[PDB]
This record gives sequence, structure tokens and C-alpha cells, in this order.
Amino acid sequence: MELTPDQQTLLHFIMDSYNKQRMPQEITNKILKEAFSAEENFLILTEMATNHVQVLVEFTKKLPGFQTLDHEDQIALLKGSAVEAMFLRSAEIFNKKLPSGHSDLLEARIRNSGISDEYITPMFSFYKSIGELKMTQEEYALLTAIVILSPDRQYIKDREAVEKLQEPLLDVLQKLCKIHQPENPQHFACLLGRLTELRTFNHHHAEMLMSWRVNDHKFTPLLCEIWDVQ
Amino acid sequence: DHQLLRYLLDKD
Ligand SMILES: O=C(O)c1ccc(NC(=O)[C@H](C2CCCCC2)n2c(-c3ccc(-c4nccs4)cc3)nc3cc(F)c(F)cc32)cc1
Repeated sequence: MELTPDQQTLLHFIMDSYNKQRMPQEITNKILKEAFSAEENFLILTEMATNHVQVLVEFTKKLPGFQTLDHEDQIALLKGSAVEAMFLRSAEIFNKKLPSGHSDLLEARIRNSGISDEYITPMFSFYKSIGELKMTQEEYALLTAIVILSPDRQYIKDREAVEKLQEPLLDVLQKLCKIHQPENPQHFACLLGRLTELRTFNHHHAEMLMSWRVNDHKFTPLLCEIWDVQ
Repeated sequence: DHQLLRYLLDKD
């Protein structure tokens, strides 16, 4: 029912690692500062995502057992989770409490960023759905670790080796849900269900980027490796 | 090819 010493150690270690991320307030201030053109917004997106992927590699390498995995499987896990991890992190940032009216302004600024309307609604539907779950920092950090260590990813040669790394994290998350949300026993299943919605954004990320209302879609060599873009 | 990812994952 309660966490074991090994589990508390693992949880705290995932937490230290996750807290190395850029401050949510730092991100929201850049957006809420002034209304930018779609071109200035796309540039912010590419800068944010470049730093996100760099921080994600460092968090990923600290995941227990990750360094023991085959080098090609390591690349496949990272390439398959980078997009999902940024969307998951964007939902966390979105749902952080701000002074009255600022969350309405942040929503409107994102809606007017340059992204197509066809992608706006499923994006806000996912953020809204995440916010309803009232997730703690521990839950976001574990769910990010679980997303990275998904054996059910394409191009994985040794699925068993990855499943062995994902199981203890699934075990910790399941325990946290039974403790912080005892009135809702379906909470862990709800969280796991969100990961299927995450996968849809990954399937449409290239079209989302190319449909952005800018004259030129300029990327960095690192973003070309993580996104399916030229 | 994933030269940069390969680099970020192998260095210390
Ligand atoms: O952890 C970090 O360091 C770190 C930093 C920034 C962000 N994210 C961002 O900056 C971008 C902003 C949206 C407005 C225009 C500029 C980019 N962003 C997004 C968003 C939108 C589209 C995409 C993609 N479309 C295709 C491929 S990827 C990705 C994200 N959703 C957001 C929700 C928020 F509440 C928010 F404050 C910023 C948000 C996520 C994580």
C-alpha cells in the first residue's frame, strides 16, 4: 500500500532530475509579456524545444538502467518520446495557477500563435483533460519517465530490457495514486489513458509544424533529428 | 541519421 525504501529513493531521485527543467513561470512570462507575430512565436517554439530536448537527454540518461540499454534502442526511445514529453510538459505549464485573468490571456496567446485551428482544439482538449486530474509534480515526473521508457515503441530491438526498466516506475505511480487520490480509484488508469492521447500529437507533429502560419519553417540540426522535418 | 542524439547520449 505505502512506498518501500527503494521506491522512496527512486521517486526522490526522479524528482531531483525533473526539477532541473526550465521554470514554468519563465516560459509563461515570455508568452504573456507581449503579443508576438506568428513568426516570432514559431522562433520561440524552436528555441524552447531545442532546450527541452537537451534537458530531456540529461533526465533520460539519469533514468535507472538506461545506460545499460543497447545504443540503437537508446536513440529509438529518445526519438519516440521527445514530442510527447514536450506536450506533457506543456499541459503541466498550462495548468499552473497564475494571477486572476492570466490563464485566459495565456490560452488566447497560444490560440493566436500561428498553429492551425484543426490542431488547436485537440491540443486544448488534452490540456483541459490533464488539468482535471489535479496531477502533482511527482505524477508529472513519473509519467514523463514512463513515456520515455515505453517498450511498445517502434524500432526497439530488445523490448524485455525496456519493460524491466518501466515496471518499477509504473509500480511507484500506481502507489502515489492510491495515496493522493483515494476518493478516485480509477486515477492510475485515467493517467495511463492520457498516454494514448499523447501518441496522437506525436503522429501529427510534422503536419502541426508545417501548417504553422509562417513564411519559412526554419529548424535547427538537433530539431531535424527529433522531429520528422527538413 | 542521428549524429547529434548519438553524441548527446554517449558523452559525460
Ligand atoms: O520544458 C520546457 O522547457 C518547455 C518549454 C516550452 C514548452 N512549450 C512551448 O513553448 C509552446 C509555445 C506555445 C506558444 C508559441 C510558442 C511555443 N507551448 C505549447 C506547444 C504548442 C505546440 C507544440 C508543437 N507543435 C508541433 C510540434 S511541437 C509544442 C508545444 N503548448 C503550450 C502550453 C502552454 F501553457 C505554454 F505556456 C506554452 C506552450 C514546453 C516545454
